[PDB]
Amino acid sequence: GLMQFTLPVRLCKEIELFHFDIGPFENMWPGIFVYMVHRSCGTSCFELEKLCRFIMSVKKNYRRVPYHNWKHAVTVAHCMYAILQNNHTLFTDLERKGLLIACLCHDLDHRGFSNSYLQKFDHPLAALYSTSTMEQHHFSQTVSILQLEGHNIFSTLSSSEYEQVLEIIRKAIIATDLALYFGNRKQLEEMYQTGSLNLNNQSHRDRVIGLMMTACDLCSVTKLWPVTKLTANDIYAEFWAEGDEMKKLGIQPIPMMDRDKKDEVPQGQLGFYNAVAIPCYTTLTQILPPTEPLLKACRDNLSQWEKVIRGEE
Ligand SMILES: CN(c1ncnc2nc[nH]c12)C1CCCCC1
Ligand SMILES: [Mg+2]
Ligand SMILES: [Zn+2]
Repeated sequence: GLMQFTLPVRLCKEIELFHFDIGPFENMWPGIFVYMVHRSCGTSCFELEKLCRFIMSVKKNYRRVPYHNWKHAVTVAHCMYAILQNNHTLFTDLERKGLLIACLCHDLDHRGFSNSYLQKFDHPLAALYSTSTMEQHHFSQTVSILQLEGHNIFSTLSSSEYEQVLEIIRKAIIATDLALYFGNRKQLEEMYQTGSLNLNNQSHRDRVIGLMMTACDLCSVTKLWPVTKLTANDIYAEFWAEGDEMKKLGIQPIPMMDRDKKDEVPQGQLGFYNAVAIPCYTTLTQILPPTEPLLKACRDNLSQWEKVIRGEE
């Protein structure tokens, strides 16, 4: 266990920052992830033979879609790494273990379509799981990979720590269903502003971890403007594929997903930043002050989208 992963100096420095981009080199992404586990968790949390075999099975089971791909998986895992590192003492050894794996696995086997398109398509997954359809599939896919011979990275945990970490991971993945974020955030907003929020309460921890999951999942909006903007093309590339699929079922898609209505994109971003992103990072900063840089960067990118509408860029 005397094998440490190191990064080049620039990555070594920039990886601690929230707005870090993992770069266009796929073959460095697993090392970035292992680097993060070792510093976040310990050089001993996992067996390196098992972890690497787990990481490469997870990579295999992400598809080649414009946005919900292996790059998303590692980007979301880096955001959770930054949160965990700026909030060292607030999380148990197990939560740090669990949440980084949850992040990496949270969009396993994503096809690039919303839960809504599965229902209207009448996809078998919609019949098997009536809500959080893809999120229940992602968790299912994670358990399958953990059960491959040589892949159980949790082996050294007790029976009880094992059940705890799969429960931390299952709640974590379900919480990336953005339909559940609105209620979750409203409740956290309420508990913080009445003073009832209590991190020794497991149901309160669960909601907080869920908000973090949303924050990590939406973290494309917290990067420097050029990363945010170019990630938005990949997001809209999936949205327009889905819109096209909606029209093939004989359903006019909402305008955000209609590729005839690209002109409305900057205004669509305003709504999303105001309705989703800003609220998410406001509440997360109120509960975990050291995550303020996510709010700051999200507000900057809001300002960047406003400048696009005014026609300045
Ligand atoms: C990432 N989410 C976004 N939706 C719309 N505009 C965005 N700009 C950055 N992120 C955006 C969605 C991604 C797919 C699941 C639903 C959330
Ligand atoms: Mg997802
Ligand atoms: Zn995701």
